[PDB]
Amino acid sequence: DKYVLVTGAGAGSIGAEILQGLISGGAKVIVTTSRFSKKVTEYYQNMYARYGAAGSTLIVVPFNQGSKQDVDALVQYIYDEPKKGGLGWDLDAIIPF
Amino acid sequence: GIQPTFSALKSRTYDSYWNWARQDVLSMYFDIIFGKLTSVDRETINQCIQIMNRANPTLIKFMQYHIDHCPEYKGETYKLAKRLGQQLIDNCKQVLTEDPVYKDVSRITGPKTKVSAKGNIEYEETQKDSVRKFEQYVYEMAQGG
Amino acid sequence: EIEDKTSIIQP
Amino acid sequence: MFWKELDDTIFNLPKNKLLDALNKKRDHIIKKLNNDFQKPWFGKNANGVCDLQEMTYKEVANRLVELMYVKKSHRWIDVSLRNMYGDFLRRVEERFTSSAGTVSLLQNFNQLNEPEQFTADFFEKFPQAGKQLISEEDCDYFLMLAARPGQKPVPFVPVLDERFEFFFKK
Amino acid sequence: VNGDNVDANYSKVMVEPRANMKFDFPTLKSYDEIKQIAPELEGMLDLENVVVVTGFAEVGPWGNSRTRWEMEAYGEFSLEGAIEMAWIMGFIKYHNGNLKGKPYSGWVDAKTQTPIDEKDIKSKYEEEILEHSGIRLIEPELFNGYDPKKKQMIQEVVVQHDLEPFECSKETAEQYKHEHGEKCEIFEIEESGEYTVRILKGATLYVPKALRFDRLVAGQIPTGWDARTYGIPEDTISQVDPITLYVLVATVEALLSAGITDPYEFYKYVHVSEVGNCSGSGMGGVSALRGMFKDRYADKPVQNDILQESFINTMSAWVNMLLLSSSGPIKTPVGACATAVESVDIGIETILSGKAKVVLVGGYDDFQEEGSYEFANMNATSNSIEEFKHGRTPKEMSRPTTTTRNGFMEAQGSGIQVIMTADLALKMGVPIHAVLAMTATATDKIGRSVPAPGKGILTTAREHHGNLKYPSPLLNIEYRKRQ
Amino acid sequence: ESKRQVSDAKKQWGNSFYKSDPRIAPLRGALAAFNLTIDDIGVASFHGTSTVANDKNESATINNMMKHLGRSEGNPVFGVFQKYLTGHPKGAAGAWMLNGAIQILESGLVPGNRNADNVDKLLEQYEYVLYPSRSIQTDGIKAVSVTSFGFGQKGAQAVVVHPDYLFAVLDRSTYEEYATKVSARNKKTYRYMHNAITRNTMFVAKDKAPYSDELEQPVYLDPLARVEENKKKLVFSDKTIQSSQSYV
Repeated sequence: DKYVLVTGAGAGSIGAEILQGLISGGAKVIVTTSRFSKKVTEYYQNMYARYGAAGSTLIVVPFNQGSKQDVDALVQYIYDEPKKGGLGWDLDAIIPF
Repeated sequence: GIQPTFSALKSRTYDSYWNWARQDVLSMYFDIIFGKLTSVDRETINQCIQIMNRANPTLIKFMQYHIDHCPEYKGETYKLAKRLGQQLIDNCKQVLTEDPVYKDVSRITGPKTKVSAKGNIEYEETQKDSVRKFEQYVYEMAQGG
Repeated sequence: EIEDKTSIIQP
Repeated sequence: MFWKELDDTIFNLPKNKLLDALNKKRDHIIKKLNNDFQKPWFGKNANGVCDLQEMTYKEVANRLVELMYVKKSHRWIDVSLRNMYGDFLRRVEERFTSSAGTVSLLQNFNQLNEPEQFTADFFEKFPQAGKQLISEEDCDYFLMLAARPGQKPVPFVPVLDERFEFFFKK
Repeated sequence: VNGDNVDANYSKVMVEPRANMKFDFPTLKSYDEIKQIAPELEGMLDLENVVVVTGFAEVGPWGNSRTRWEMEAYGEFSLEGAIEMAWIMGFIKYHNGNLKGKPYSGWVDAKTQTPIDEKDIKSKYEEEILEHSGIRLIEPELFNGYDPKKKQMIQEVVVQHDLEPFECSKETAEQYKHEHGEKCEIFEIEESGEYTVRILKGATLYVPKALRFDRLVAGQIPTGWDARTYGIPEDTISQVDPITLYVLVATVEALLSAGITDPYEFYKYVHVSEVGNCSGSGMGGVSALRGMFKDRYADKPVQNDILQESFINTMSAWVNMLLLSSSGPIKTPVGACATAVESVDIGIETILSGKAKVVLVGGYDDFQEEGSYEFANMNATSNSIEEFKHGRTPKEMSRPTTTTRNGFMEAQGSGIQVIMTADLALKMGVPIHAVLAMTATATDKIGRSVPAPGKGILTTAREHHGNLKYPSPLLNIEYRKRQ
Repeated sequence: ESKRQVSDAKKQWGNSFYKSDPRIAPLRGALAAFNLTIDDIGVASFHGTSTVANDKNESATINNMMKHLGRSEGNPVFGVFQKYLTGHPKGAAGAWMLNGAIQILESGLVPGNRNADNVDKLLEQYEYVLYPSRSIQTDGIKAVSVTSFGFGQKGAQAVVVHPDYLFAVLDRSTYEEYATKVSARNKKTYRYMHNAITRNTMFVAKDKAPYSDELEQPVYLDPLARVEENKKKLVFSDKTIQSSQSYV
């Protein structure tokens, strides 16, 4: 029931080792990638397939934090209801690394 | 760099813990019978914790079919598979209807830089003799230095 | 070792 | 006499019908080579005189040692024949090794001077080379080795193809 | 001190590893251990009433059944399996004889034609085998210039201002006049004997145009796959459409998987009237259907018997003419996607009824522009533009059982299985790769949607559970044994 | 005629004992012919065509047929979805699905859908099926199910049992005679394949029939006419047709 946003959580980082910890505890995490490719999403898919405890969700999203148009668009995607295209979440933690 | 790259339709949502748990249980089960995983190993405890973090009432039924009909007579690795699988079933049953948990049982490692006789620098993250688990990690972090 | 709530007496 | 009949009946014919004549006379030619001529027919598997392709690597190597190394005098017919045998063992070892950067059993040809024991050890390491037939790639690599320049021509006939005169006479 | 001649011997010379391509019939276990796998089941089935798969082969996006299995099971090609991809994609050819003067017998490149080390096969062609095989962007040079980004149509436009006249021949001008009536003029050039035809106001022409078509990605046969390399004669290439080239390659390679180097070797054990071919396609011949339906209308130069290559049963016919020369039961299923499994059903019921001893069963289709567009209009295949918007590479929007799957992805090729009676397999000494225990086909129910799937095949598990006080003794193996 | 009677008895009591019993399903009985149960189908090769309707319907029907046939609860079939790798070759689909099913049998390896990014929450209700995204090497697979669903309401299912269960219905002498023949054919095929993969002569187009134009019809009318070899060619001969020594 802890809804987390994690930014700067690329492979081999602190932000990626907290994702294994967050998802293992059952957290629902949005994870930002500034480089969206097949290997990034496959790294995160493997991380969820090996550490994805029951109830945990992991949304890999492209997000440039150097864009204000992405900062306001991402929070709208997180907080808008699924009928509007979003997720309908309420963040219990923000980890902008 | 200021170019906006976010799109709500490139989001990749991962939810299916129920499938991955059943995949990982049986992956470890055949790793045991083929001689790739013994119970003393520390990554085995890590991934058994990751299985009991994903335990569902159907997952214990999955485990029990493969543990009840695991053929003991085919070898000693099948005995090991049945004993370890039954212990993991007994743990997942009591973890069942309880709260998934982040427990890192990784072996604590510290830095060691050594210069080989030929003149090469090698930095190895070596296993600590005095701190093997995060329980001792926290104790020696509270110890100061 | 595999066989979950341990209590603490000395924190 | 076999030389005479062979160059009266086959080598005189033009190249177009030469292969056909060899195919027709194959059994007689092999029989003559085995028991009448200097250079026997190389191909000999268990229970019968066969063709080169239908031999295992171990028995190809044993047949090379049989016809190129001399048992009683404990010396090879010629050093370049020993070199050819070593190169064929190079190919055999390369054939039956998955990529691992392994170390060659044969590091210098001077340990082929006594080839029976080395061959025994070599095909002890590769038991499956004594069961797999020689592949086409290695089969015609064998023919390249048998006909390398700056080498003593092999004292056997490995094929009965167009360059049969070269193997039979030279 | 020690010089450069002694220190060189300190290092060892390694073995340069190379491929060991075997055929590897299924590993036969010993009888003593296989009597342990199954309890006393001996002498209880009729070997004449058991159908066993003896050979099989594919022509797919990942090559043959060996290299497709390497990518399926492991996801990386072995050194033996990467050389097979280099061979089929035409990257390497086995040169024998003189090259650059030096005598060489081995694999050589094709673009530059220089000898290649067999570790250099993977190191040199991992990036090109993988980029031009499997699921990838549609390559027009594999489909006669079909660029999905420039899919060509013709638009019927009525001329509002009469064209200036153009010069053509006797019959073409007569044809123009016959079709256009008073909306064209034809006049003979007295100096030449050929006509000038003028298209008048009100005549209809067909202006070509192009649309950017959505489906850019398909599972093509690996680029450079050619039937020359398998021994298909160029006469057969020039006459027959490429679907039957795939069928012939898969058929000969399936017979090889069955250890059948010579197809006439069946007749040593089985009568000619007992080697059937119950394979079939779902839509096969589309390259000839396009020739007779759209290339004739354009008066394009088209094979005169293009119609008998568009048939679905003509492809087994080419197998019989070129390879088998048998007089056994010819059958041809047309089951759309489920036609290589109903081909097995037809082959099994052909064998068990005594009609055939050996039957070739399988399925094959081709990817062409027209089938792709029409699958797109019925919203069956995934839109490549929409999948690229979602950041999906062509290797990852073929997503079965996944949450965000949006349609299938059409591939091309063939797959053939030489299936056989069990006792015939045991007398011929062929590799029994499998046992076909059951096969069934079923229709769904009354409906108004042809491509809507259904649960008609659920009748393969139909049994009755009304009265269980007396368990059925017939499922007991020992009761049946003593009977 | 006694050999026919023995064969028909073995058919009645071993192969198709389930043809007349409503209480035995075709899929139950087909496996039971080899003393196998429904629990012995290890893999289900799903048609798996990355469509919304098919990947739900196929999982539902496999779950329902495994639930009706009394599968042990906790014994899912491993679902393989080959189409992620090869695409959907409408006609060839069930062939590639079937060929892989045989390769899954011999190796015992269950490939994984490496595009299984996220399996439907709607697919969790199907406990009798598992959806690997990663190849798992098993200790042995008894049987594989291959289901293909085509357009026009045509579903089809093949079931493929391991060859070990055919070699167990026959005596020792037959097996050991078969094994030597298979070994000899394996070397012959090895030679043929190595020659053909180097000289591009894998498909040998045949211009002649085994029968001649004058023996074409006599071969057709003899159920016992069979080919003999000469000059490295297998052809029909005058002396093998309606022979008096071929019915002894």
